Amino acid sequence: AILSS
Repeated sequence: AILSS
């Protein structure tokens, strides 16, 4: 998965 603010 990928998460970015």
